[PDB]
Amino acid sequence: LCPFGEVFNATRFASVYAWNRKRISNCVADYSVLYNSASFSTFKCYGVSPTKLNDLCFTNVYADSFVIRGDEVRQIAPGQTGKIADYNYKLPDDFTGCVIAWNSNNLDSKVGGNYNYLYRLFRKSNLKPFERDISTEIYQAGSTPCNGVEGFNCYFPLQSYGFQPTNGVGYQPYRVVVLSFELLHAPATVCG
Amino acid sequence: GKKLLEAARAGQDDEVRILMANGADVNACDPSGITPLHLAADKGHLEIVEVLLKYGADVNAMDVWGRTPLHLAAFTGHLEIVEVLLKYGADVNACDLNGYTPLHLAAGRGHLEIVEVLLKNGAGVNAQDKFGKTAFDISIDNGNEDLAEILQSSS
Repeated sequence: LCPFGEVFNATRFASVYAWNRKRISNCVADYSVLYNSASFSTFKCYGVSPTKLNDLCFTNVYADSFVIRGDEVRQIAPGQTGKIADYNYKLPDDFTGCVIAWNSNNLDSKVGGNYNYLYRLFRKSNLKPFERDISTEIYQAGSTPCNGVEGFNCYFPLQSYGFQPTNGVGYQPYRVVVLSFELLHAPATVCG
Repeated sequence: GKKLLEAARAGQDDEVRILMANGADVNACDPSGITPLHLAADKGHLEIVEVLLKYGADVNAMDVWGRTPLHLAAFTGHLEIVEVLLKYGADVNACDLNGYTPLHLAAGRGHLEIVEVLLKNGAGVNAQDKFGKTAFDISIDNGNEDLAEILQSSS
């Protein structure tokens, strides 16, 4: 009784650095639609066996969704290091949720490249588990103030991608969604 | 590993030799990809520069930005480190993410002597950056009167 279509069959999506924070409750979720989706190939699901998660139903249905490059989809895994996992998006360890990723090159591709998506490169702090830290301030490598005007080593925050029609499948960006399920001390859970 | 990088920063010539005689990797780098040839060039430790290249230091090493130690030497204003790297076979046409050549870097800070050193090994006078500006175009903006003459003479 909740719109999983508008998060699955949508057309406007966020990026790695600004993944959408969504909370959904008070409905029923058709878990079986994934097993017969006929379009999912990377159902590397975690935390609970696909067959066990069917009957159970709880709160904290936190959902995440963004895009990622092709060959680096494996970096999305709890307790596993990676370029995004170490600098762009931490995964809360012991993650008792489930993830879905698939290839959708038919719509997220244009001639000449798609220079809209970006990702960060460096930071001072560390990626705490389940943290999104959007920022625009530029870090520094020297005491010289790069105050807005262009400079040598003032750590320009993000760099874009290129999604050309001739790009290979392995380099083609895959759409990824993330689901988590656990409980809070408050009783009377809401099923799905 | 970690010892060799910080030793290159501190300018410890003797500490360089003890660790390098231990079989340490000559092309080790930090998470940012900074090889210790970068550190020796940036800090201006001429003695460390000579020692590393003797046993096969990566003269074309690049960081996450693609920076070369020649770029650091050119921008800092180090005289004899630049030439010895060119003697070892340093590349001159490499462009970073911004596309700045080592010739461009000397133009910004007015390092006159570095300009001819790279030019003697074949530095491109008409090189473009990401903005399309040249080292000659750097001179007119920064008000360096003399530096524009050398590039124009070689134009």
